[PDB]
Amino acid sequence: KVTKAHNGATLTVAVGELVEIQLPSNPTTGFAWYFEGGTKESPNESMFTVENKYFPPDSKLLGAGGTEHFHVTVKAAGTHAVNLTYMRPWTGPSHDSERFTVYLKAN
Amino acid sequence: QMNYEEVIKKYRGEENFDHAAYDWRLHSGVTPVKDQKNCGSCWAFSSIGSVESQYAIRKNKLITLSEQELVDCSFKNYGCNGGLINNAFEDMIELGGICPDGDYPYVSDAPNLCNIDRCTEKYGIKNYLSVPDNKLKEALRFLGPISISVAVSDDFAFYKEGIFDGECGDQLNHAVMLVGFGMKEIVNPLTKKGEKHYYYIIKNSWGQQWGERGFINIETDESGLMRKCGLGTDAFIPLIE
Repeated sequence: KVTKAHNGATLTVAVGELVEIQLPSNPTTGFAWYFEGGTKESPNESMFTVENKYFPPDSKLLGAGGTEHFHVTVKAAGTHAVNLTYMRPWTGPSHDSERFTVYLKAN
Repeated sequence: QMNYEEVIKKYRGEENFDHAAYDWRLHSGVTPVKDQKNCGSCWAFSSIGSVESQYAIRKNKLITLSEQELVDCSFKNYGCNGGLINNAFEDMIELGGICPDGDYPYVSDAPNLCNIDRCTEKYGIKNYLSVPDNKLKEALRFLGPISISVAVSDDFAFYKEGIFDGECGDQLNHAVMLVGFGMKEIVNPLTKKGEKHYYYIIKNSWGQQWGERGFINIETDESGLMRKCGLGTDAFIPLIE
């Protein structure tokens, strides 16, 4: 379903539907994708639940990046911002952190 | 081609050693922690660091060398998309050694072209040696810091201090440096007696605000045969003499 190509898009979705977000991610650099606060958990569990998974590359090189899957299920009607930042958790974000946003609109 | 048993005979002899503790940070063997940033270049940082150590140790020369040149110029490796430790050392032999990073600075994943002539004098190696996985402590003691693989998870990114207690990655994924080993006696609150807790000391390339000023302690045992997270599955040491 959702990739970096969809940054800033609004997707129309049903309450209860699973949105798979797939984002490139390299843990060998210390960076990963996080909601504000440095957590993989939903800002608001009543609006939408989030599950999370890293998948390594089929490459055996050291420093080869993989993919984070975020499985988002909408739980209430509304247009919900899912806002991620690619950052080191001990540093936090800066002006120039890579950010990903998708809006999930359920009627 | 280079035989570990033949090399160790030369550097150790019949000299015995304490398996509890030896830290190159205290014996002029470890140059400053650097930062790979957002770039899959740990293979270059690990292998360059180990060369930097040999110059400190064998030549009493503090030099900081260019990971960027290896990133740009190592055709066997894939720059910011990964590489191998042994491949890195092979390319250093082929390239005629490496520039100091003062003449060839690190620009991370910014586009950059290979230029093998940015300095008047390059720093090379003669060859590199594979360390057997059951000889890490001996190799450290007598040969120097070792470029190693480890399987890291996101728990690594949250490491602050002490002996690492997190999960392992699924697969070897990150090149680091083994710089020593240590032991801390901690009282078991049940038995009320001190117990010896052994660890390997690793230099990472995630900057000095990560972990213990850029370093991580990883559980081992007295022999050093305990290798958490596949540490030292690949283990290579460059030789400059």
